[PDB]
Amino acid sequence: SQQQIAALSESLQATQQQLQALQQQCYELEKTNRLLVSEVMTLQKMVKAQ
Amino acid sequence: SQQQIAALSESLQATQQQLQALQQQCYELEKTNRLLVSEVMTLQKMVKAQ
Amino acid sequence: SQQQIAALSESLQATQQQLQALQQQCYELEKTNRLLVSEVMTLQKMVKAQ
Repeated sequence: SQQQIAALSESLQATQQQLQALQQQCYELEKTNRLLVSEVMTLQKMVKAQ
Repeated sequence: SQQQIAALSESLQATQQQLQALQQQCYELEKTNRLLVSEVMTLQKMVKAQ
Repeated sequence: SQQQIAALSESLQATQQQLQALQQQCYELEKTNRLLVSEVMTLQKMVKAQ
């Protein structure tokens, strides 16, 4: 029926929006991981200087 | 009709559950990264202050 | 209608495929995280012994 189709269509829409937000979280994680690489390397350099 | 819609509804319920697990996984990585950033910045300060 | 049903089925399958992609991305982000955790632990020891 139309009511069943709309309910599934809305539930799928809610899921698809949650997945786009997760995709963004992943990108942000990739970013933080890179910044940490950099700060860890900085720390490594400084420990090595003494 | 209904039984196809039911099938898809049930399939979506599975995808939505996997999606919750992934959200939780990313939350745990975000937490870890907060801890690492805090640590690394403190340790940098410590080494510099020697 | 059957066309609405087929359209939802395709949409669901697309969402599921993307979710799988994200899952595998998250597996790589976890591995990187693990590396960083190890490296930071190592530095933490050293700095404490400085």
